[PDB]
Parts: sequence; C-alpha cells; structure tokens
Amino acid sequence: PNHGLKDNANVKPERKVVVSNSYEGDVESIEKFLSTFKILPPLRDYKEFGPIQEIVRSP
Amino acid sequence: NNITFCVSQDLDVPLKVKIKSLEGHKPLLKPSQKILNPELMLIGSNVFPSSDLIVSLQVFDKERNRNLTLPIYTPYIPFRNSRTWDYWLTLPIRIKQLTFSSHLRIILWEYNGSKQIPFFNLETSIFNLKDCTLKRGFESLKFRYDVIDHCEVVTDNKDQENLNKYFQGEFTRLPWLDEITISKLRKQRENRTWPQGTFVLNLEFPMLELPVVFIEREIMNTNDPIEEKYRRLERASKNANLDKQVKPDIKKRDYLNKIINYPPGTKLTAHEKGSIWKYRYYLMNNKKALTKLLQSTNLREESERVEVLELMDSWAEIDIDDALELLGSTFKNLSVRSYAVNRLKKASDKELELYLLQLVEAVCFENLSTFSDKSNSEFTIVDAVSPLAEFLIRRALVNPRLGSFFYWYLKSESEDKPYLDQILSSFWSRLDKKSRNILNDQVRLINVLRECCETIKRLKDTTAKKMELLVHLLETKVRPLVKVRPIALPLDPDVLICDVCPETSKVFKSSLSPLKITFKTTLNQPYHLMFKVGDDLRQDQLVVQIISLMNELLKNENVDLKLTP
Amino acid sequence: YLQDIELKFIAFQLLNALKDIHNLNIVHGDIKTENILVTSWNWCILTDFAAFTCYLAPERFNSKLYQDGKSNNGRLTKEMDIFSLGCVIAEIFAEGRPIFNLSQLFKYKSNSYDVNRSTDLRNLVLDMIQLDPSKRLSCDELLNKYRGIFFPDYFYTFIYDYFRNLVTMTNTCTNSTLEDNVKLLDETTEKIYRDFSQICHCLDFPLIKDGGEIGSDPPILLVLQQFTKVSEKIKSVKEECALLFISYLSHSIRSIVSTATKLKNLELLAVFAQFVSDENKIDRVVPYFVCCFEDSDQDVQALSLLTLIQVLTSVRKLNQLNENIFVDYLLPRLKRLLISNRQNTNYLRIVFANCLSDLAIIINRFQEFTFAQHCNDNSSTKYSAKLIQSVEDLTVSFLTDNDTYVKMALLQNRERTNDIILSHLITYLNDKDPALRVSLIQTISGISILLGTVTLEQYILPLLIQTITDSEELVVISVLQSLKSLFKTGLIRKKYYIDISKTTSPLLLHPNNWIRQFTLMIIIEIINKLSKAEVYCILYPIIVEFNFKSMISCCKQPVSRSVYNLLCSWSVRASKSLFWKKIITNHVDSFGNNRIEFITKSTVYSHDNKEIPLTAEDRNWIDKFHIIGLTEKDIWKIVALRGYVIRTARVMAA
Repeated sequence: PNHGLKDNANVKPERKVVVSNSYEGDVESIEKFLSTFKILPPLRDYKEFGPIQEIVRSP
Repeated sequence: NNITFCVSQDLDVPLKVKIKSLEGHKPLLKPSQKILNPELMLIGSNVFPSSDLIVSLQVFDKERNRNLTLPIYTPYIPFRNSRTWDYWLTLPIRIKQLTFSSHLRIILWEYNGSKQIPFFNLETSIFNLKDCTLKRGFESLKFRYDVIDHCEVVTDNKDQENLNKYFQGEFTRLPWLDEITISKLRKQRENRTWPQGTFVLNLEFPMLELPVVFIEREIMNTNDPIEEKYRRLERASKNANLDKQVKPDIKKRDYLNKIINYPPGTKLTAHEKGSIWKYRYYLMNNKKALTKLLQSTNLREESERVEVLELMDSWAEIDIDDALELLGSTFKNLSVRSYAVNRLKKASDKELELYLLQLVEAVCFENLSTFSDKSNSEFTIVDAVSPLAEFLIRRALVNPRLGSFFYWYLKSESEDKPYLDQILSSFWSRLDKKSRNILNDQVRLINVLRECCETIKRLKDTTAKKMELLVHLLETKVRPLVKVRPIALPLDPDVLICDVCPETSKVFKSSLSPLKITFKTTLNQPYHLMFKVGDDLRQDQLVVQIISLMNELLKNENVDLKLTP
Repeated sequence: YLQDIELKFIAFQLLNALKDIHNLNIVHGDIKTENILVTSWNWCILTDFAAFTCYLAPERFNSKLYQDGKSNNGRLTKEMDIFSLGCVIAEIFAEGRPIFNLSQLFKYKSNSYDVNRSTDLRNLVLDMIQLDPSKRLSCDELLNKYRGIFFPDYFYTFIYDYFRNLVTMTNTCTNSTLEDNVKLLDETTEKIYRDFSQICHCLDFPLIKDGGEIGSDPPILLVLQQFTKVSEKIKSVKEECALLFISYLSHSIRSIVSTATKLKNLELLAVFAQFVSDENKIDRVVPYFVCCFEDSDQDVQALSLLTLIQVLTSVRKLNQLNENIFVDYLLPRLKRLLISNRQNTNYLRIVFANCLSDLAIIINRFQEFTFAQHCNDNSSTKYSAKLIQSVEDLTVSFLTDNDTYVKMALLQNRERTNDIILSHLITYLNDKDPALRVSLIQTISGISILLGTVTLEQYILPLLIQTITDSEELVVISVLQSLKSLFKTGLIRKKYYIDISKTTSPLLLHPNNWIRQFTLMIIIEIINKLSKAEVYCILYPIIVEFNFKSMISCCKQPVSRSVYNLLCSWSVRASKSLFWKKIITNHVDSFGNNRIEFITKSTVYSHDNKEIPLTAEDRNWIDKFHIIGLTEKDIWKIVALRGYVIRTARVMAA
C-alpha cells in the first residue's frame, strides 16, 4: 500500500465514475474492459415508471 | 491498499508472488513422497526415493517460447505439513518492462533420494484478458503433466474474498464481520477432492490496485532514412585490421592530393575519408593536407586518438593560414588546441588584427569549464575577495598595446558573457607590469566621458541649443583632457593624444546624436573623431576590421584598390 | 555493402514494373537520369518524374529528327524514348558508369557499338538500345521475358509488401506522427504477414513465433533460446536462396515507434536466418549498435543479446582476415556498452555472453580456419601459421579482458549476477586458465557465507561442477561443506547434492573414509533430504571386508545384508526430528544460559564432554517432555557440532 502511495507520487490516472474516451492504442483493451462492466443501474431509475417523489415525515 | 487501473509504463516496479497451499493427493506420504504401499518389496525393487516437495518459479515469455524471467527457489519445511508458506518471492523485470505478452510457469522440485529429487511442471497467464495482472488478486490453480489449467468455483469464492481486497463497497461493522469472515475463511478449509496425475495449489497474489499493460512509448525526432544509421554502417566498414601500413605510390596520388585541396569547411564523404586515411604518408608530406586529414577522421575512442595525436607532432608544421581551420570550435580536441597554440606561439602584428577573431575564440574558449572554475575557486577559497589562454596572457603581458587591445576587446564581451568581467581582472593579473594599467585607467575615464556624453543626450532641447550645450560640454571636457595625462589613441595604439580643440568640434544631426570632435595629438596635429552611444557598433566594427584585413589581402597582391579602412 | 547481386536485379525489376505501369497509364517521356531513383532505410529504389552536370540520356528519335526545332514543332514524345533512356540508365546502373558521350551518340549514328561488360540480359537490353521505336523495345514483353520464374513470384509478394511499404510511405498534407504510426504498423503487419510469407518461399517447421510454435508443435515443441539453424548456409544454398529484402526490413527496423519495436528487431534477427558471410557481418554489426543505442528501455539489451545469440548461431568460417581483430574490437565495444545506468539488470546478458565464450573459442577456431585457408598457397603456410600464432598471443590479452570482465561481474554485488555465473561455470570449459577465478568465487562464497548464505547454498551446489585438477582443494571444499552445515537448510541439501556428485567420482579413499565416517553418523537426521544424503553411504561402500568390519563397528543395522536390506535398515532407522528441533531449541536455551561452571559430580571429544555437563535438571525435565523411548536414547553427538554451527548462526546476530 505504501508502494501504492509511491505510485501515487508517480500519479497515474483512474476513475470511479464514467470517464472521457481515452486516446487510441493498446489502452483500447482497457476501454473494452470498461465496456466489459455492466452499467446504467441508476439510469433504470429515471428511465420509466413515471417520476420520483420525496420523503415527508411527521412528529 | 487502493485499487485503481494503472498501465504498463505507468506502473513502476517488478512483480512478486506469494505462494501458500496445495492439495494432498494422499497416494503417498503427505509430502508426495515415494508412493507408499504394502507392496513395498517392489518399492525396494523400484528403488522408490522419499521426495520432499519444494517449489521453483520462472516465467515463460510472451508465449513466444523465448526465455525472460528468473528461476527462483525457496527453503524446505515439511511438505507433509503440506508446505503452507504464503512466502513471497520475486525477480527483476518491471511492469513497465513487462510485456503484456508473458506467462508464469512453475516447477515443483521435491527432494527424493540418491542424486534424486523430484520434478513437476505447470504454467499459467500473467495478466487478465482485461489486462489486469491476475486482477492483481488472489487465486488457485490446477495442473497435470501437460495441457492443464486453473478454474474458479471455490476459487471463485476465494476470488470474492479477493473482492473484499478489491474494495467493493464496505463498512466498519462489515470489517468486524470480516474478522468473522476470517472465521469463515477458516471454515473454508473443509475442501475435498481426490484426483490423480494432476494437483491443485492455493496461491494468492492480491495487490493494492488493478494493473493495466501496454507497450513502452518512444520518440521520433531529428518515411525516411537518418544520419545515425549512415554512421552505423560507415563505422561498421571502418575495420582496418592487419596493421601493416604500406607505402605505395601511383598517379592517383595527384588526384588524391587534389581531393585534399578542398575547402576546410567542407564535409567529406565516406570513400574520400578512407582514401585520406590511407593517404597518411602523403598527408604528412603535404602541409596543406594536414587539417583536411584531421577532419577526415573522427576521434572518440583512445584507439584512433592514439595514432592521431602521435602523428600530430610527427607531421610537418602546417601553414598558419591553414591553422585557422583547425583552430575553430569544430575541433575541441586537447591535442589540437595544444599543437595549434604551439603553432600560434609566435605572435606577429597580424595577431593584433586577428584579435577580433581572438575575441570570438575567447567566447568559444569555454568548454566544460566547471573543472577549471573549480580549480580557480580552490585557490580562491583562501583569501577573501577585494590551455592557449596562458599564451594569450603571455602575449597580453608582453606588449602593453596588445594588452590594451585585449582589454578593449574584453569590454565588449563583458556585456554578453558575465565571465568576461572577471576575465578582465584575470587579464589584469595576467599582466605584471602596472605601467600600462595607469594609462588603462586614464583610458577607463573614457567610460565616464561617454557617460557624460550620454548625460548630454539625456536632456532634450533645440538643435542650436543642444549645439551650444555640446560646445560648453566640449569645453568642460577640454578642461579634463588637459587636467588628465596623455592616453592611448582609439585610432592607433602607438599614437598618443594630448588635447582637444573645443571650437573645432561638431555635432551630428542624425537620430543617434553622434559627437564629432577634433583632438590635437601629441604630434601637434588635429584629428577628427566621431563617436556614438546607446547602440551596438560591433557589426560595423567587425565589418570594418574585415575590410582592413581584406585590404591587407589586397596589399599582399601588390595592388591597391584605394579603399579607406 | 548494401549493393548485392540479386539486389540490383530486384531494384531493376521494380523499375521495370514501374515503367511498365507508367506505360499502361498512357503517359511517358520523362527524362532518365541517375539522380531519379532514390533510396531509403527500406533500401528500395523510387523513381521520380524530375530526375534532376551529369551525362544526359538522349532520345535518338528526337535527336535525329531535329532540324530547326523540327520546323517549329510542339511538345512530342513516345514510350520508345523512355525505353531507350531507361535502357541507357539501366546499363548505367548495372556497370556503375554510363555510356553517354558525344562519341557514343556519333557511334549511334554510325549504327555500330562495341559490346563489352548475361546473354538474355544483354539481348533484352540491346533490343531497347539499338532502335527505340524500330527494334520494338516493348517493356511489357520484357516484363514477361523476366528470367526468374521464382524471383517473379517472390517479387510479386514483395510487390504486395511494397504496397504495404507504400502504406508506410503515405498548410496540411500528412501528419508527422502518421509517419511513426505507419512505421510501427508496417513492422507489426510485416511480421504478422511474415509468418505466411515465410511459409510461402523456403520455410521451416520450427520457429520462435506463434505460428512457428504451431509449426514446431509437430516436432516436439533448461531455459535456452534455440531454433532451426542455418545448417552450412542452407546446405550451400540448395534452393539458391539469396535475399537482401530481410536486411532491408532490418535497416527499416533500425528505427523504433513503440515496444512492438522489440518484436520488430527480434523478427529481423529471425530474418537473419538466411546465411551469408558478408551479410551476417553487417547484420551482427547492427545488433550491437542497437545495444548501445536505446538506454530508455532495458529490453534493448535483451534483444541485442538475442541478435548476438543468432550471430553466434550463424556458424560460418571467416571470409575476411579482418574478422579476428574485428571480433576482438567487437568485444571491447560491448565492454564499453556494458557500462550503463544503475539498477538495470545485465546479469542475463552476462550468463548469455559467458555461455557464448565457447562461441568465442569457436571464433578463435575461425581465425585458425582463416590461417588454414591462407596456408593453401605456396610459401604461405608457415607465414599463416606464424600470423595465427601472433594473433593468438594478441588474443591472450582479449581473453584476459574477458576474464577481467567476468571477475568484475562476479565481484559485483545484485545477486542475480551470481546466478548468472552458473552458466558461466557451465561454459567455462573454453577457459583452461588458472584456479584464480575459483578462488575469487571462493572468497565470494565466504562473503556469501556472511550475508547471502541462502544464495551461497545454490552457488555451492553449482560449484560442484568445477571438475578440475588439484584435488587438494576438494578437501577445503569438504571443509566448506562442514561450513555449509552452519545454518541454511538449503545449504544442507546443496551439500547433499555435492555429496552425491562427489560420490560419483572419488579422489582419496582414506580421507573420504573418515569423512564419510563422520558424515554418515551425522546423516541420521530425519530430514527428507538428510535421508537422501544418508542413502549415499551404501553407494560409497560399493567401491572391502576390512571396510565391512570398520563400517560394521558404527553400523546401526543388525539385520543388514545388501542394498535392499540396507533399504530395510533405513526403514528400521525411522526417527522423528521434531523433538530434535526442540532439543536444538534447548541447546540455544543452554547457550542463553550460564555454562560458566565446569564442575562435575580441548580435543574432539572435549566438546561433547562440555556439551553434556552444560545442563542437569532442565535437560532432564526436557528429556521427560519428549517421547523418552529406548529409540530416543540416541545421543547424536553431531548435534553438538551443529550446535556450534547454530551458535555461529546466532553469532550472525546480537
């Protein structure tokens, strides 16, 4: 992990969420790897079945 | 530890693998030793040795079937304890260096009997098809004699344990129950299988982060051929093996001599350079063939430099006119500068006319000067402040006029190069006699005079008003000229100036605001002089010196073009 | 160097194809000059419309038909003029000097010329040379008249490869990075297609590629780099294979656009498979240049070592007398390139070069082959012999430099070099020099016995392969085994390997009799390897009756008869070393205790006498904590020596 902190001093890239399209090259395997993960779990929420209400509480 | 995706060159260091567990076949002593059995009369007949399983690791390269990685092997404990290690091991190939094409391999070498120790074989893949190196994660494998591999079921469960290491969304109570999952992974020991001709091993190589891999980058620089390649081939043809040196002669010697008669600044070809390399005899014979042959070869290794520098003092002394060709910065060779300085040791009156180019040489005189500067600083670390350069120093100390010329030449170079300012002091230290230094200070007052002219150019007034003011300033300057003693003249170093006529002076109407004054010399004759400030005259000055030198070249032809230098 | 027999014919063929295509484009008449065709790293000829002092190539038609500008005639030309100009240019390319002169034109007007310089080639050229329009040059007809039936197809595939090169050859016009991209891509595609392209003309089953792994899969596909060899230059070229296209692709591979460039240069080194003396020299010369070239990636050294290994696999006698001193200087250049950036691993290259030392001796044998070749003449046998002798005396210095570099890499500390010294010791047969190297390796073994004692084990195991004279050093090696008994368990197994290795070939009976007398007594350990080392005692006894009694004195087996019965004996010798390890822990505990009191109630036995007295009550309860059986009554006096050994292991600490 400390070596990962030294690698953080080297500071390569990464993203948790969606990132912009990377430049062409051998990284296309990593892009295809990004396309190898299922996505749009949240997109199914706003997609259909009308709108979404909010929580209203009481004493 | 953190997970993140990091490419090959992006990733830094070399791989390492921790290895722990196995699967007992139970067919022998638990170390896979000797193949135990009640039939052991045959075991004495088959001479079956008791082998203690140990391991070895090396990587099959790229599936290109080359060899890259390092074989490595650890110590021996009971393999009847099933040799549970979790022992880390490594080799010297980085991830940046690691080709995405690569594969791991392992050979389990036991310890059996007389000249006997067993051998088992296995292989696997380094990174993912997703480029993550073993997902930088824990795993389990299976292998037979050949063509066998690893799967994930309970190893897929273990891979989920690696998903605990792979940082799926997690919480603190989940961590305590991950201690309870240390109890669960403890419970995972229940596994059972009884295969044959093949075996299983539990091997975890969880890292912090998911690797990624690619090729290394590169640099295109200065669909084309290049310079260094031609150097490669030409240098490959440069063998010259049998050392016997013939001394042949033929009609081609004249043509070769003509080939050596080419201009100094020219760049010779390959065959011509070799023809000049075998021309060493005649090259030593002709004095004009020296510098050309010197540029016909490249000195890097001490091998060529040996015979070169050996023939440096051996060859006939070159013409001083052709000596200016090898005196350039194009050849930085120590022996070259040395021998040239020995040839330039004689300083004529034309050296004073060559002082302009000598200032250029002085500007180019610095190459790897850190050592020399440190050498001077070594002797300068004692008392507080308050090489052809030695030849230039001796020539400067010899004649006071030449020293004044060197100082005046240093005055211009002082602005461009800061080292020249201290080099002027080194020049003052180069001249022991202070007799010239007094007149040099009297001529140093001319800087204050130019400052006075600039002071006269500071205020803006009418043309006639500035003229009368220039007359008054010429009178105030005429007072100082009579007050101070005679100094060296700008026109010639030999002539000395006495005073200046105030009313005979003039003023330029140009934008540069030049000053024209007639100064009576020590020869009792008026001399008109035009000076300017706030501009660099080095261009027209060097051009004027070139005009004078060319005029000398014309005078050498015994014909005068009547050009005023 | 780039000029070759088939090369000129190839370039001329390309020019012929281009000219024929131009003739098929319904456009021609471009003036032919020697400056038209240009060459690149691909070593290919490329002609341009602008061919611009040099001797001009005249058109006979436009010349003879010219009067007052042909009565003010406009622009005119034909394919015939291009055929004659192309002819003269082709001859100029063939000889190296052209035929163009005023007297030559006058001779053309004289309808006669003296021919001095192949039959079919001369006729086909004379067809275009005699009369362009009249004699019917017919470039297409000559293209169909091409001699080689093989060469035509090979240069057809090379024409497709030339289209690939065109793909590589391809305000704003074209991008700068597009060149590098086109290069790397051209190379990768060049290899990927070089599989099947090799399969096309003159292939072999085994290779270093994937498709080559499939081809070698049929022919049985430790660690070494090997493939199909040259076999005396393709059996003296039975298929008549000469190709400079490989050298062209290598010269194009001289550049590098990625790390795929590694596989590119490797593919070039594979393309070196075709064996040609003069060509192999330049090909090998390129490799070292590549070595000293890129300090960026460490892979450069590896690829260079690969190409160098191929050069070692060339296996050809020296064509030029320069090959000796050129190799001697080649070693020095590699030595200069051996000095480089820190933390880089040159160990593999060291083991490789050391393994190639035998190939260096073979190079000396190649110098002897040059001497033998120069001895074929009269009054030049003794001269070549003396020359080879002097060159050998001069080669002694080169061998001294090599041994110096070897000792340097061995002294370097970077333990990977020590493992690289294994292959060095394997190939050391070429070096008959003194034991000084083994002494340096012995001091290295001591310094390893200090810190890297685990590696000292592996090195010592490999050190048993010495197989050298002065057997008096083997006694010191036995003492080094007693010193190997110190700590590392791997050193014990290694010493067992050395024990079997020494068991194979003996030296002195009596010394080894007492040696094995102690060692077999120390061989009673229950360790898996200790049993293996204990099994060598029977093999030792094979090499009689007096020795049988002397061995029967210390014999622990009453029922022992023979080797099988000795196996039953060892089967009855089964013991547990766990309580022995705990006993060693008690020994270290005693070392932590007070041994100061010598009271009761130095020779070899004095150590044991001092060992027993070390404890009284503690060792008793410790003896009561074990199995305490009659089979556990064994004292194992060797555990005292191993106790002082472990005391040295503890002397390596506080």
